[PDB]
Amino acid sequence: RDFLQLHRHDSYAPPRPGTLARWFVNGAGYFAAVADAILRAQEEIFITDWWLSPEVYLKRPAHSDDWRLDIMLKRKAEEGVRVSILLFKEVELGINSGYSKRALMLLHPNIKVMRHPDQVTLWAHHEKLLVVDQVVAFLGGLDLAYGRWDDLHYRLTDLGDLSHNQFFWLGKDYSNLITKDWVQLDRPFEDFIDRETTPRMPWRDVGVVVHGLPARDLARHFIQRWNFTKTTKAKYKTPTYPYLLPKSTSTLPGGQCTTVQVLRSVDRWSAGTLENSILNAYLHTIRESQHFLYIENQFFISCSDGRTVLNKVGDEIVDRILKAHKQGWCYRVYVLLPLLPGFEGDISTGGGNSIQAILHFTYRTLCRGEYSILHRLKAAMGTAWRDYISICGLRTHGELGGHPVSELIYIHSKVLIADDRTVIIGSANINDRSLLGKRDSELAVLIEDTETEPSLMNGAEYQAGRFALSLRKHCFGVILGANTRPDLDLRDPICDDFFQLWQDMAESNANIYEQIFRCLPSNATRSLRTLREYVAVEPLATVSPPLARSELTQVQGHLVHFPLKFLEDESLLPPGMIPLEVWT
Ligand SMILES: C[C@@H](CN1CCC2(CC1)C(=O)NCN2c1cccc(F)c1)NC(=O)c1ccc(Br)cc1
Repeated sequence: RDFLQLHRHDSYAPPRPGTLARWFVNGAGYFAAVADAILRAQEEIFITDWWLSPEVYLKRPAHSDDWRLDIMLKRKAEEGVRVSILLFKEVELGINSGYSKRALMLLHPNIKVMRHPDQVTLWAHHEKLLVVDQVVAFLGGLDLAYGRWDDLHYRLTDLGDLSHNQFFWLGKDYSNLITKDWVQLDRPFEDFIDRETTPRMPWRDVGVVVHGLPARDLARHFIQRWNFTKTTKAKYKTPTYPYLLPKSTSTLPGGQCTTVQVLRSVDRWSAGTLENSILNAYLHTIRESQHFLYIENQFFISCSDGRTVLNKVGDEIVDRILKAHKQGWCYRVYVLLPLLPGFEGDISTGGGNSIQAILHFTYRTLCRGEYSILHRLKAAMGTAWRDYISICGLRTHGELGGHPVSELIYIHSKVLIADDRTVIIGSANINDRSLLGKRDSELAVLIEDTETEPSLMNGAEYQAGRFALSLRKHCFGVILGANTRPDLDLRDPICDDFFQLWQDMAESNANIYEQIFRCLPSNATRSLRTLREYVAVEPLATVSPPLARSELTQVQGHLVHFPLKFLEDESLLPPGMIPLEVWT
C-alpha cells in the first residue's frame, strides 16, 4: 500500500500481511542476528541509535576482532557497502556521541554518520534501528551499546590479544548502571568499576527482526530522517552526505508469518511531520483486548491530569479492568517494571533526584492519588483489584566475595502482548516523552498473528497466535523459573490457578530477598527516616553466608512483587526550576 495518505492508527505505514518476523528476548540473540545480517549485507546498512558503542562485541566470548561491531562495519564498507548512521547528539550525559561519530567515520569513507539535534532541546532521538539492504530491519529496545548483551543466565559476575579470553563483558561493557555511570568511553577496554567487588546489573530487553515490506517502511523512516537531518546544518548539506532514496519494488533468520505494521513517534523537530501512531496502537490494543495484557516496560508514567501527564494508556487499562469487573470477565493485566530507574543513585540514601522524580510519577500512576490505577479500581471493586492487575519486578542472586549478592534485573524491554495474538515491540516507553510524538522520536511494530496454535484461555480451548504465544511463554518461563520446575503449566495465562501461582511466587520471592539481602526498594521503608535506620543494619547475606545460601534455595525464578509502599510517606519531588516534564 501507499504513503500518500495516513493509514490505520494514523500511521505513515500500512499493515503488511505475510511478513516474516522473529522476536528476541535479551541482547544475546539480537546482537548475534544483527552480526549475521551485517555479514550478508550487499548494498546498504542503516543505523539509528540513542547510544552506539563502536567497540561492542556482537558475539561472546570474544576471541578476536571478529564480531566486534566497528570491525564488522569496516569490513563491509571495504566491500563497497554504504553505512549510514543517525546518532543522538546529547547535551554534553556522558555517552560521548562525538567519540562514537569520530571512531566510525575514521574506519572507512563508506561509513557516514550524522548527529542530531544541534540545537538545545530536552528531547532525544530514541529509536533503535538497523536495516540491511532495505529488506531486513531490526528494531526494539536494544542499542548497539555497552551493557545491553545478556542471556537467560543473567550473570551477576564476570570473573573468568583475546584468543584465551573468558570474559563475556570486556572493559566498559561490565557495568552496574545504578552504582556508577559510564566514564572514559574512548578507553573501551578499561574497567570503570571493580570487577572483583561490584556485581553486574543484568539487562533485560526485547527486540524483533522483520523482513520484506515492513523493513522497507522502517528504511523509509530512516531515509526521511536522514534527508531531513541533512538540512539541519551546513556541514551536512555538502555532497559528502548523499541523499538516500527508498527501494520500491520486489520485497534471513527464522521468523514467523504475521501481519506487521510499523509505527513511530516523530515531530517537526525530529522529522518532517507529526505522528503518534505508537500511542494510538497502544490504546486500541488495550480497548480491544479480550483476555489479558502483558506489559514489560522500562517506565510506567501515565494517567492524564490535563497538565503534567497527558497520555491515556493508564486510563484505558483502568477502563478495561472496570469493564471486565462489570461484565464478570476473567481478565488479567501483567505489568513488569524495573525495580529502580536507570540512573546513578545511592538508594541507601534515598536515591538521587532523578530516581525520585521517576518514582513520583510512577507511584502517581500506580497507587497514589485520585488518578492512580489502584485508587480508581479500589473505589469501584475493593480488594478484587488484585484479581485483575499484578505489578512485579525482577531480581536475581549470585555469589561474590564468598557470600551471596543480589541485584535487580533491569527491565529495559518495551513490549506489550495481548490475548496471545498481538504484540507491540519498539523503543517507546510508556510515558509522555516516548508516546506524545511532540517529544522523543520512537519506533515500534504492531505484530498481529495470522497463524495459530492450540492453547488454553481460562480453561477453554483457545487458538493462540504463534508469534505472540511463543514470546509470552518464553517470557513467563524465564521469569518464573520453568527450567527448574518443569511441572509448570504455562498454556493458560489467565486462569485462577496460574494467576495465583504468579502472585504467590512474587510474594514468596520478595519475602526471601528481603530476608536475605534487605534490598531496596522494599515495603519495609515507608519514609527516609525509617530508611536511614533500616540500612544501618548488616544483612544476613554477609552476616552468615551459609545460612543466607540455604534460605535462597527457596527462590523460584526472578519474579518479585513491585513494592507499592516504598517511601510512600515522602513527597519525592525535587525542589526545582527544571520543568517536571523532563521526566514524564
Ligand atoms: C536506562 C538508561 C537511562 N535512560 C536512557 C533512555 C531514556 C531515559 C534514561 C529514555 O527512556 N528515553 C530518553 N532517555 C534519555 C536519557 C538520557 C538523556 C536523554 F536526553 C534521554 N541508562 C543507560 O543506558 C545509560 C547509558 C549511558 C549513560 Br552516560 C547513562 C545511562
